[PDB]
Amino acid sequence: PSIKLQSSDGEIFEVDVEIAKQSVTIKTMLEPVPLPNVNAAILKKVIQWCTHHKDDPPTDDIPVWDQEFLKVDQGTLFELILAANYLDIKGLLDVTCKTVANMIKGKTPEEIRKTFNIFTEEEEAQVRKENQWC
Amino acid sequence: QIYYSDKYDDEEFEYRHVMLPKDIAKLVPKTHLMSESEWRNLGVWVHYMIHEPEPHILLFRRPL
Amino acid sequence: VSWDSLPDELLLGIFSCLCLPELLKVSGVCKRWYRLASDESLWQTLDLTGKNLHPDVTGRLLSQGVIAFRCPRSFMDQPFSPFRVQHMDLSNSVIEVSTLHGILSQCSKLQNLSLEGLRLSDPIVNTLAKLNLSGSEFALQTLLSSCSRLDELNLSWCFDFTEKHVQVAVAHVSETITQLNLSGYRKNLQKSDLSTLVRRCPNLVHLDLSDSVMLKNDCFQEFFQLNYLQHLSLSRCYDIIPETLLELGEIPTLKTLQVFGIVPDGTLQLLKEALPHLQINCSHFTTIARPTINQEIWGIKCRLTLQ
Amino acid sequence: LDQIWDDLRAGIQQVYTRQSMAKSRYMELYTHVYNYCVGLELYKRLKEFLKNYLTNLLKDGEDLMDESVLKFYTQQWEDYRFSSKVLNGICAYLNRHWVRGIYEIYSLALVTWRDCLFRPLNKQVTNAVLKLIEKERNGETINTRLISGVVQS
Amino acid sequence: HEVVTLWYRAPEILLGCKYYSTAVDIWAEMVTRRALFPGDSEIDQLFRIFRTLGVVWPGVTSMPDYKPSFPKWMLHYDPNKRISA
Repeated sequence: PSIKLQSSDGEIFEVDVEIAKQSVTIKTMLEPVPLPNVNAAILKKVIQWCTHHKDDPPTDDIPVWDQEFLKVDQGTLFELILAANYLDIKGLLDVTCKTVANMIKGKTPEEIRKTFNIFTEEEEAQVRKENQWC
Repeated sequence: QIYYSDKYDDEEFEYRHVMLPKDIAKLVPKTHLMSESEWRNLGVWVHYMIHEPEPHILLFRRPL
Repeated sequence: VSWDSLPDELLLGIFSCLCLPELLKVSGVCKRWYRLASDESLWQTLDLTGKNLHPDVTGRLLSQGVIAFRCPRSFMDQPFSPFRVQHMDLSNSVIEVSTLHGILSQCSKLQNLSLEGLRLSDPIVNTLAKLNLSGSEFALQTLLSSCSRLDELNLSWCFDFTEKHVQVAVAHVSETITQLNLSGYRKNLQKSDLSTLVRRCPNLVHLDLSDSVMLKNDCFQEFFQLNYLQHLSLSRCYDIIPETLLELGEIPTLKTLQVFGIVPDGTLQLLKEALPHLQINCSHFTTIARPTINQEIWGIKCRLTLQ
Repeated sequence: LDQIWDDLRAGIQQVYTRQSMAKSRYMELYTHVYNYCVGLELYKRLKEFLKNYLTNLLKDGEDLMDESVLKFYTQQWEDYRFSSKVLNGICAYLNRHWVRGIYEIYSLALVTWRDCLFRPLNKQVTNAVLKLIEKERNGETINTRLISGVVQS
Repeated sequence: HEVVTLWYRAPEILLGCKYYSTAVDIWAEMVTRRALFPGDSEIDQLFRIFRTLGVVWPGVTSMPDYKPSFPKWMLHYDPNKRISA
């Protein structure tokens, strides 16, 4: 059957039961509603990922497609992870968490802090002293 | 085969280096050291450890 | 694009897929990240073999919610709340006797630790008894009954065992023992002890009972009582019937061919004729109460492995 | 914001009463679920509200002893279970997700019903159920859901 | 790193440090002209030196063949402190 949903801006999108089976927060819905948190851009992005990734058994040990799929600016990734946490998804949440973990692998503290856009000179000496064991 | 070495040490302990044929080296595992009754195929106490860079070294222990 | 507005357990998802270099790297950015570094969920399995650190660092680590630990061949010599350590074995790293207060004195509950070849004093066993001990007798006797649920007890090559110390072997009260391995006291073990030891334990799936020299006539068939303890484990025997060892195992069920050892030439190859139904022994190696087996043993894979 | 709960409590309160409702209420409260996070002092307020509502409901349960208390008790229990199910299905994220009465909404409702049932009303409910059973066994038959509800409870 | 010679093996190679600078030149392969020289196996060659000649080596516990359970008993032991020819 065909199920429609209401976007925050006021758009209407078509969803299918098979395309939304992997979800749990909208599966209960399928079993139009206002969703201000999500927008049209993420709706098409999530729905296209679900269509191309729907049937599966129950580099970097991740699909090669995801490398070019997630190559977006930091702002969109912030919106994607916020939606994933709200939608309590598993497949998308694990992929983006792994991608973030790989991108924070072996990086200088100055570039990590600047990119993240977020305790120095009083405790840096102490933490350095008891972390040379590694 | 059995190898012999001088049982001399600076401290009160005593150790001797031993070697085994390459054919019997397959049985010896690098994970867990051998025991007293384990090493009976050679026909020659307990296997303490091995060498760091070398793959074949036996010392054995002697109790008072 | 502020990344500090997320909940802590979404951050735990990011931290669940990191190794020690980056994990200790990311600690020094902010107080929040500093606290989320040390959650019990992240530190589950931690394994450092031979990194020669002092026990203050590993005490800091036992203060950070770890559940499993496997560290052989390290150097910890120089000298808290009870902690949740179910899975921690040991291969003999050189460790100072005095500095066991910071390691073992805190925790005595749970599945407990497994030593081998470690020389230590009585009070440590006294706190432990509130479990391999390879390499006083009252503490050992108390610890034997301390863990009634545990069935596997291992001890071999004791350097302070007297003739009277072997008398407590039959005094061990345990009706649920499944596997055991005691040997090496050929000149100290009493042949009459095994007759009562067999009766005491209702069954014993594994029982080496090697290093027998006298080989008393009663012991030839006294041990063989039930069908749950059938085995042919024997080694380092001087006086024994050659090529006629099948008399002890009149009704064997499992495949056991642990008969290698000091035997005269010409009899090892002829021993196969005494057990045509069974196969020939291929390899001999003890696999009982092994601290580790090449690291996925007991389902503990160290995501925080240094290598 | 703590000031949102005092105005939004009516949405949960009207769930106990069976009538029509607006479809947007589900999303309205679901947004406030995570919008609350401050973000920890909610369990105590919910427990206090549930306890006071349950005491108020039990207060009007004395004038009925037999053939009338059974229907009333069954329908109030059904309403309470329906409200608990709605509450569990509408907010089940900021309860025990972070680290850890039981924190679960369904378990909290069950334990509150269990420790509130110890009041002397249990004896009168049991007496009514027994007398209904004997009356049924005398030869006549009547409806069964009245005590089936408390049995399933 | 690999050395075919036995009696004149580079000390850095035996210690597990593959990379070394002018270590061979600083370390008379056969001056005794007899059998008293320590000609032994890969580990026994270092064991003989340890037995013969017993802070001294800063940063010693950072090599593949630098174990912590070892016993206590122009030739320069320190690789960094080596004088060129």
